[PDB]
Amino acid sequence: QVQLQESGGGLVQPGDSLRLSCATSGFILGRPVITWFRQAPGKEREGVLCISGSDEITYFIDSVKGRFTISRDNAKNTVYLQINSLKPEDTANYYCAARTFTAGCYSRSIAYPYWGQGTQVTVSS
Amino acid sequence: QVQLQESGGGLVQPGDSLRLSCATSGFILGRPVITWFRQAPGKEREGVLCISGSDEITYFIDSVKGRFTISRDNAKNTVYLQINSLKPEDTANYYCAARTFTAGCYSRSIAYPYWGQGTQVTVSSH
Amino acid sequence: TKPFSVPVLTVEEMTNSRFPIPLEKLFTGPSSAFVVQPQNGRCTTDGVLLGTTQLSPVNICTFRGDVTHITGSRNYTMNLASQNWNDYDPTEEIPAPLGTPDFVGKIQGVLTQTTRTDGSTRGHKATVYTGSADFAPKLGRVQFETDTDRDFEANQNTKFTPVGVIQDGGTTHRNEPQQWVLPSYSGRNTHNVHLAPAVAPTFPGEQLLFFRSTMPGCSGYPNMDLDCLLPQEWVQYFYQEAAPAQSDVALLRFVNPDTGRVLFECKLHKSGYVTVAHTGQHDLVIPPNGYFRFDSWVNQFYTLAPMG
Amino acid sequence: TKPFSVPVLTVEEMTNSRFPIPLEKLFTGPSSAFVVQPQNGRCTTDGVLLGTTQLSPVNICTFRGDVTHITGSRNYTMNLASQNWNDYDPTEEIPAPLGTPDFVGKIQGVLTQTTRTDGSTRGHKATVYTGSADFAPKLGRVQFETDTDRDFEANQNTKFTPVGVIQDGGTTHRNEPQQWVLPSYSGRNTHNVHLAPAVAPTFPGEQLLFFRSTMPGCSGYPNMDLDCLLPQEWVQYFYQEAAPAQSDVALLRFVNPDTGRVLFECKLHKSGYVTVAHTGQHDLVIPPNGYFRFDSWVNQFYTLAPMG
Repeated sequence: QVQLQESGGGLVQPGDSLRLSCATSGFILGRPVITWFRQAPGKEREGVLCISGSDEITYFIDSVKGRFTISRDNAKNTVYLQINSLKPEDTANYYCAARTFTAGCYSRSIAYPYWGQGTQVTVSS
Repeated sequence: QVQLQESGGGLVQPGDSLRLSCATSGFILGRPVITWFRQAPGKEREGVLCISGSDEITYFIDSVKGRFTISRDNAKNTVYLQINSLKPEDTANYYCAARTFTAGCYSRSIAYPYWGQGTQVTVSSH
Repeated sequence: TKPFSVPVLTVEEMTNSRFPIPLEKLFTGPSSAFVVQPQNGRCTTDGVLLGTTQLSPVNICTFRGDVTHITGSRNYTMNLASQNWNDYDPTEEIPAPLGTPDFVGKIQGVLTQTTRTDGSTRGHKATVYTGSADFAPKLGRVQFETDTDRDFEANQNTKFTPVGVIQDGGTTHRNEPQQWVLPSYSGRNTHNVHLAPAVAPTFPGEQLLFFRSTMPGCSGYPNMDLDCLLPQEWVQYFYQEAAPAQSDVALLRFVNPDTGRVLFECKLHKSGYVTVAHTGQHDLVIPPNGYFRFDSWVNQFYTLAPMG
Repeated sequence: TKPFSVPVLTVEEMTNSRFPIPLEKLFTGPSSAFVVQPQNGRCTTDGVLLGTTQLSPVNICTFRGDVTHITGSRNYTMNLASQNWNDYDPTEEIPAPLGTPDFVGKIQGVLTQTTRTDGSTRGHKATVYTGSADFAPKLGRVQFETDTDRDFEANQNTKFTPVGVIQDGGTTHRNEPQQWVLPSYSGRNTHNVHLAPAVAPTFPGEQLLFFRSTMPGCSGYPNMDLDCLLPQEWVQYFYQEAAPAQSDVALLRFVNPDTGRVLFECKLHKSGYVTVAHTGQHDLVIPPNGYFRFDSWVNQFYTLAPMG
């Protein structure tokens, strides 16, 4: 019965750092694939980066490499997105999404049956 | 390329007899189930009687059982319907239908993939 | 005459036995509160089909027959044939024709028809409401709501191909279908007959394990969850192997062939359902290549390793 | 050393491997005039899947993905996912996604969609023309004609469920589909790759034996004949058993289980097709309970008992 809840967004300053959380529940046995997506008000949800149940990490957007970091806190059933040095192009509603499988880091939204409700990140102008 | 063709109809006299034939081609191995249907004015095609590949006969209309006889001539790939003592109620367009199975005599038209084009039997008023 | 086994197939390689769609996941939850009595996907481990179960995945929730309607009506009554177009016999000791839907809801699909004299064809949107008083497949008749009041012919071969389910968006979301509510197969007329039995865990701390898919939705806000007790491929496999049951319970292990490791164990009951040692409503998270493997026949009070 | 066999299933118990519908009959005909190279229903007798062949019959001629509207039309481009919604990889060594149609024609069905935020759903009549320049499943793109220019949303899960085939009734009847004409899987951007090979009888006086169905027709006067080289259940069974081929030719007898009488014998070739000794275009007339039985591996010189 997977459930996903994002937190950590808000109005933030260019150049600062930010940690988002994806708290999960409703699953047993393996560790699910978890992917962060983001949506701008005139675009669709786009895949950003993914971590498998074995902690293998796949990036889907080259530009965020080396500012965005994904990690897993198994003890809290929580996955984090760490953004260093916020830029205005990072502004979006951020979602986490999950699959009921331990492997398979996919970039497209249709690959994920479960989604949180989103947490807004606005890098102020 | 299976083909069925009915023949033997016409304008016929009450109390006479007639013989319809259903000639088939396009089948190998088993002898197919063949059923005679008829379509009287204003009605749908209705199943009359059937002969299995083993020549087991099933009637679907009880009133015809005294006077209608179905039979198979394997060597001429034909099945016949003989009607004795023709009566006006016999009047209809008569069709034969086949299945690619040796067994299963069914009364409904949808059970048969293969059909002839029909032969008309009219038991005349004069 | 091999020992009893289950097929080497992953979850995603297998098919729901209650609607013609792939499996997606394994789900466990308590079920003491409602009746679990599906009629499709029912088979003993030694290959006896039960309920309305038949072997073809593609015939699940399909109907075949010929149709009539009242003049000017968009509703067509289908006089059912068997799945191979044979005459349908209502005295057979089954609940309804094999593959008949086994839940109350509104299934949308397409009614197709061929005219036998010339090979002309036609297709129309069609919905069957399995809770309707006119849903009487055990008597040989069901009604379809269609988008035509004139474009079907009588006495011509006609087929319903299912696609998905619908819901009335003007009412509480996900209130239908009701996958655990059986239709009345003879209409308002009499009670259901020859049913596969209701199932429930009996060992303390056990729950059923469900093989789960998401049905397509065609309109509204339907509840698209669909749980079966056995993959269709396990029905097919048990029918084919017909290995005698040496006790009432076969112990299976779910194996990750990527590592060799056993992820969990479960009980396959000889009457055809699976239980696990778990309390809670949880999705199982699995390796994509994982599969089930027979380990041994066990006695009646074997205790599974707990999961979740 | 594991013994080979085929399933104990009647013709009517089995499923076409090239469209999701039951088998109806056995047919034999000459085939030197055209190329027999289907890509679904292809499997060796020791269980190696070939072509676009996958295991469950409900995925045959289905597509999944998301859709983008083609402005000024009722047409949509599907960006394909794999059959389990995984990202699709065009560098996989297959001709196209497994289950892609393997003939040129117009397949009508229903495109359904769910909006993930609220569970709202929708469905529309849709046709895929697999001879289209815009039929490019190997590249991950397939065009559908629909009855809407506005209702589908972008980036949402969308499925095509096949129902049947159509034909233009103003043109020569039964002129399409063309079941032995392969599509261009890359929409003519490049040639087809990784195909299962064309098949032809090589032994004097032999013809292929076809497992035949009648596809539903949805409009017009289509050619509804559909022939596969192996039933889907034989593909499924050989994949499970993986029994080694002791020669290139397995001798099968078709038997009546009431009497033990053999109706005919045929050759099942190791690379996955069947031949009989017969000249001409004929339907086989069979007992409904008849089934195929593997009797012996035989060498390349074995002469079948003639039929017909």
